[PDB]
Amino acid sequence: LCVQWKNAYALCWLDCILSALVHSEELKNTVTGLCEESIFWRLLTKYNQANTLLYTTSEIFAEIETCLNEVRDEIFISLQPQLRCTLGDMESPVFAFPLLLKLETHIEKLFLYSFSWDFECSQCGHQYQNRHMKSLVTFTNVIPEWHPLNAAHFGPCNNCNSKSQIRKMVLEKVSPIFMLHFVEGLPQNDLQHYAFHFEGCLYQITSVIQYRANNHFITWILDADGSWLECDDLKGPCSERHKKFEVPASEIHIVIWERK
Amino acid sequence: MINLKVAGQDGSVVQFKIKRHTPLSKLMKAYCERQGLSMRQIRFRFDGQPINETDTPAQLEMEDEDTIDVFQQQTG
Ligand SMILES: [Cl-]
Ligand SMILES: [Cl-]
Ligand SMILES: [Cl-]
Ligand SMILES: [Cl-]
Ligand SMILES: [Cl-]
Ligand SMILES: [Zn+2]
Repeated sequence: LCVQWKNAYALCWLDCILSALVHSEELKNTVTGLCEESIFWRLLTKYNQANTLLYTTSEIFAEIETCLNEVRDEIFISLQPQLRCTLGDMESPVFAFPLLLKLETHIEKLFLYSFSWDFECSQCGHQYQNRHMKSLVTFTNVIPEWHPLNAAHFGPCNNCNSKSQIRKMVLEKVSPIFMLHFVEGLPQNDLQHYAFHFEGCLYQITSVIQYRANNHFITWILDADGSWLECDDLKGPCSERHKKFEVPASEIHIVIWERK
Repeated sequence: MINLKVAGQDGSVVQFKIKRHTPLSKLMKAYCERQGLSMRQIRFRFDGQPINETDTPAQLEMEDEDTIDVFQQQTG
């Protein structure tokens, strides 16, 4: 089991990212190679200091709350000017996450992948192939057979306003951490089928941010024993161990592949 | 005036001409009318930042040929 932030001031859109950050093995490896004065160093050190407290009555819990809330508040205040929110506002991790990554260039590099949007209209000839570099791409109305190796979705054609052409993301260079956002979730929720190899390295879904009831974000973490940890900040500071994956397929909001 | 491009996550791109000091509410509503979307269901983002309907291009320092990103509103 593991510790997590408690809900307050509608900050689940930030808690879900923070929970996702502390359980990434690649990030933890990067932060301990760097050499101090990092926002991510402060985040993971305060998190482990809090998780060791949980491993060990009420006095212990206020210290944990203080360690997690201190670094959460620092991150929120850092995100506030660009994201333009007032404390207590609702917001989206799709917007907050890349702004969060830009706080440390050495950490953002772990997430920056290169790809190309490949498009070819079947009604008329309009066609393009555009290279991009992103840390979080949004997919909407994906084809049912959607796979990272066949990352296609339905879209209109800008030349003839025909609907149901297909735009496809062709991965070109995948970072050690690879994240995607799905407006309507994934076609199905057996996450093992969304594992993929790319240039010799296996990528598996290690964590997922769930979007429940169109009003609340919750983080799911894959542990070593195959079990899962549900970090619903509404369910207080502790987390919950689940025997198997549980988010409804339509509530899979952000998917994080790792394992480089 | 000024020219702006409105790009949705489905790949669509719509051009708009707008005055530098008029609030983006008229722009937002017209894009919704073209794509058949509801103002309550979408969000606009520029240069990584969320935009309110009261915002103007001059207040956000938008230049010509800039691009506005459209997202279906999915907050919490
Ligand atoms: Cl404030
Ligand atoms: Cl295609
Ligand atoms: Cl299923
Ligand atoms: Cl859209
Ligand atoms: Cl900004
Ligand atoms: Zn066409």
